[PDB]
Amino acid sequence: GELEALGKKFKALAWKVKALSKEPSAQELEALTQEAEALGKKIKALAQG
Amino acid sequence: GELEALAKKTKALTWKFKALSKEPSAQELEALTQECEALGKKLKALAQG
Repeated sequence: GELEALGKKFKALAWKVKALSKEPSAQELEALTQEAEALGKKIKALAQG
Repeated sequence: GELEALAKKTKALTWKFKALSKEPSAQELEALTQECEALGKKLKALAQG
């Protein structure tokens, strides 16, 4: 379900951070920050209560 | 329980992204990588609960 899918998406994001090398662009850090925040919104909704 | 624990971890993760410097350290990015992977693994485990 959503737990599994959200899990896969965090693993995908882990790879993206893993690939970063010295002085990542601001555009890339912002892109990855926004993906984290989007996943964060999902988790918040799923964990209510 | 596990929901709230994963919601707090997710908030911590999003804020670490948001709090990154313009030129983040290698170590900071390793930490982010690991925290993404951990959360993804924990979500998948709970999915198989």
